[PDB]
Amino acid sequence: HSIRVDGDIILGGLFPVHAKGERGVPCGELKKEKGIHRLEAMLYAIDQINKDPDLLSNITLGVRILDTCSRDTYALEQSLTFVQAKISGVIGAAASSVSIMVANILRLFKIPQISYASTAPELSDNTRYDFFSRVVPPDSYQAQAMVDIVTALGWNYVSTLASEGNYGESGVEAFTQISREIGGVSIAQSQKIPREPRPGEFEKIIKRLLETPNARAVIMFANEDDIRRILEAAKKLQQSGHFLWIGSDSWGSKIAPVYQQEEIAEGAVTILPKRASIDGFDRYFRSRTLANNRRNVWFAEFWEENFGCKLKCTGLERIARDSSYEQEGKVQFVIDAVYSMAYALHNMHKDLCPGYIGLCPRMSTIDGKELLGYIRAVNFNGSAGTPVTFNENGDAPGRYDIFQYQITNKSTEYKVIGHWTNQLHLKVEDMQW
Amino acid sequence: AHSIRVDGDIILGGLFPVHAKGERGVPCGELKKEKGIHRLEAMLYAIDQINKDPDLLSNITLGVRILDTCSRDTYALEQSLTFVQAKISGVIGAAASSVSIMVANILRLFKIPQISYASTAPELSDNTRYDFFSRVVPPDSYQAQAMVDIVTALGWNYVSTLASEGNYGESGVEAFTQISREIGGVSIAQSQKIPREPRPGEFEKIIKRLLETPNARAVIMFANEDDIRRILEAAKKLQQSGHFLWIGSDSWGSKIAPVYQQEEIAEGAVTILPKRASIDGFDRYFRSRTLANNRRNVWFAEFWEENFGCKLKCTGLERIARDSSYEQEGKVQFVIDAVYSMAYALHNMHKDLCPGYIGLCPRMSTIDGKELLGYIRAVNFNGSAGTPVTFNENGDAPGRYDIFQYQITNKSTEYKVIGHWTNQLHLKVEDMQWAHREHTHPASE
Ligand SMILES: *[C@@H]1O[C@H](CO)[C@@H](O)[C@H](O)[C@H]1NC(C)=O
Ligand SMILES: *[C@@H]1O[C@H](CO)[C@@H](O)[C@H](O)[C@H]1NC(C)=O
Ligand SMILES: N[C@@H](CCC(=O)O)C(=O)O
Ligand SMILES: N[C@@H](CCC(=O)O)C(=O)O
Repeated sequence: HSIRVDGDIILGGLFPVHAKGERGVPCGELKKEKGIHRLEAMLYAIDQINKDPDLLSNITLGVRILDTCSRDTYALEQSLTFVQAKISGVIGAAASSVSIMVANILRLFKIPQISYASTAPELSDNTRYDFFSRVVPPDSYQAQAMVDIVTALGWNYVSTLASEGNYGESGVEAFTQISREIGGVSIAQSQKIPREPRPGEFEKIIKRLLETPNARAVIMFANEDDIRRILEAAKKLQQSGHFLWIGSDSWGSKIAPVYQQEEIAEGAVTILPKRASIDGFDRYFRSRTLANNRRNVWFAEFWEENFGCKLKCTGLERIARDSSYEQEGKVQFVIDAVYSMAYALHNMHKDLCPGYIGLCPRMSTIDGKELLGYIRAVNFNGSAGTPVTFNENGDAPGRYDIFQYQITNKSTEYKVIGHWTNQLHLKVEDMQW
Repeated sequence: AHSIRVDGDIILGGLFPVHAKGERGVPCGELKKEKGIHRLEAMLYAIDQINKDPDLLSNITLGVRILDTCSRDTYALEQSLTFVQAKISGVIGAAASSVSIMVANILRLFKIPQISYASTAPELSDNTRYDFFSRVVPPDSYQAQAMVDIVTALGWNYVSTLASEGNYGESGVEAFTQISREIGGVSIAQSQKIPREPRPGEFEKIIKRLLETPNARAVIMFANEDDIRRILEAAKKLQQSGHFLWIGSDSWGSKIAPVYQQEEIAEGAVTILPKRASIDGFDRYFRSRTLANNRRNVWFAEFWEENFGCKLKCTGLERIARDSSYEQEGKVQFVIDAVYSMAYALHNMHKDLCPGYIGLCPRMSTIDGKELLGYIRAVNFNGSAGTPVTFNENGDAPGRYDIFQYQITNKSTEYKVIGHWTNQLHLKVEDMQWAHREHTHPASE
């Protein structure tokens, strides 16, 4: 029920391999992009570190990767395997509410944590989450970027849509706070999507948004699956062209919310932290087969869901050839989160074991508080050549790329229309409606 | 010693806010005389009365492991680890909702039933997130509805909301906001939040933010003891007596802590509290407590110094209610009834598992958490005040409240019972008194 890899130093991992189940079910449908891609990015990163002769010489990094199932309660059970009083550090989680609950226990046993996706402003508080760090910026900057985008387009009358939980509510709250302080932004209504929605709830939300027909723009902090079902309801009610979607990093440039629903999502403006597609991971992931990828205990489930068969399956399918494949947006952030942990251990080794290849007797047990100090201090170029750094709160700088979902003929893409680095740089020329 | 250990056949865990949260990061601060000591000592009292009894849990002694939460959920999580390893069969507490929630997260994994005496957050009713949680106090769903009715009855259709950072404050105000949005003509001017770790001058800044809507004089308040005190302190400092019309939740209740030495600024404040009565039995027990006989309570020496204003200066011959002012804390009844609920459930479980034996039989050697929870939800007994104690499917008490108003006659201050809320409002407007306005705020909106 987990991925175990032996090594000198063991790194913990938390990934949403499955979505949350319906009503009273813990785990649901497997996430191909948000789950497998990101999980496999950690294993790839560790493979690359272990291969290297310069970084952590004569030292093998081990793995303990667990499934969160998108639930914070389920992830809490899993996180108990990291503690008993050996896990030196933990990578994850993805969802903020999941990362918050895990951070609560990890700080008691002094285990450093680096997230690749969690953006909730609460997590930057060192009094509550001292052992938490992240390679993504807090939602404070993303909310401000949204207010700037809304201002630039002249949409002074907007509506907010949020998933229940920390990420959704805190994202919208920050947007509401900043818009109240500035002039020309007014909110028509706030809609909240429940954790366990009753049948027909998403259709009611669209109907509620249609109570204010002049509020066409909808700023939304909703999770991957919630956006899809919102767009699904809007498609059924023929609301194509009416709404003007503003999506957060949970939307980003993902394929999951827009698959088979391209027309309804046309013109949607989305935000995602600065990232690039990693070529090395693409070469690795495309060459994965049922035979060579036995480490991944969830890879057989992925195979069935990815190629649309049952182990019907020939067994000799190819990931990029037999099915459409594009690297998940936050794959870079996963790899950089692993390298952040690795460089910190490397810098700790350089001080505890001077001129000693391998782990010296002094570095038999890695001190958590000391390791946290090294993580917050690292400064290196990541998997894309971009610098990776942490501030006093363990945050990355507020740097984003602004996309827009555009169709030319029958080809779909998230085209870069701007970037936000303290100030908005929106290219109005490149936008399409 | 950092905890209260009392040995027995069946050990019951306890979580109490003996100390308040320290300033800016500091885990523990000032000792709570009423919220901490009164309630903690109420559990020890209840257990003494159960152990003495020949009919309830015959030939069986209830043990104790009581811990301090320091009003912090992070601190309480560290303490709650002592309850688990791979024996504690029941937990009483906590007080704060956010504290109870964080403890309930770990307790359900090791299947330990939990009964709270104070925690009122609506989220705790969910048997998906917190199936092993129960409470002898009603959820804030009812209290917020009660507050709406009071506001409707008084004609205050333009209100502001004030909340402490955390589950109790935020979701208490949210419940009030959601009801106001769905039905009625009650409008909300602004929603303010009190920071968990406030900087110097924060409470004066909050009062000044509330003045940014001068028409909204009425303030719905879901804040803890310490926050209410400092809010009223800032209002006195900024000379705002008569202006604000406070609507306080059970965290305000009929408590002395926020109004002590600040009687004038709190005049006219309307407060809510679940139905309760003062128990004479506990008063007789708590008054006769000395430094010599109460060695069980490891925090009693600290309480002594704080209660009489001396240093262990102290004669040693001081007496509770005689040398210092004393009144039983409002939620003492709920602590005792929470302990008795755990006792009656174990009694009812004993009756099915050991139908003949008097005392722990071989089948009662290990207490199953899932089994005990079923008995806790099924108990039906009259409590320490004669009031019936029941639990619904979600493990909640019915929504039954009393409404108070803080009134000053001449040289006497009290919380006068001005009404009650039991599914519907019964408010006596004739018995209400108001403070004189010293400062007026003109509006231009
Ligand atoms: C790696 O470690 C092993 C065992 O400690 C040792 O025998 C070997 O010489 C080391 N390799 C290098 C290149 O130092
Ligand atoms: C109480 O328990 C003890 C020890 O098991 C036993 O000897 C005694 O008889 C019991 N008392 C009664 C009244 O049954
Ligand atoms: N930024 C989101 C995570 C969304 C994702 O996994 O892309 C959160 O903090 O919950
Ligand atoms: N009702 C408050 C507890 C206040 C008290 O202890 O009086 C809460 O749920 O946090």
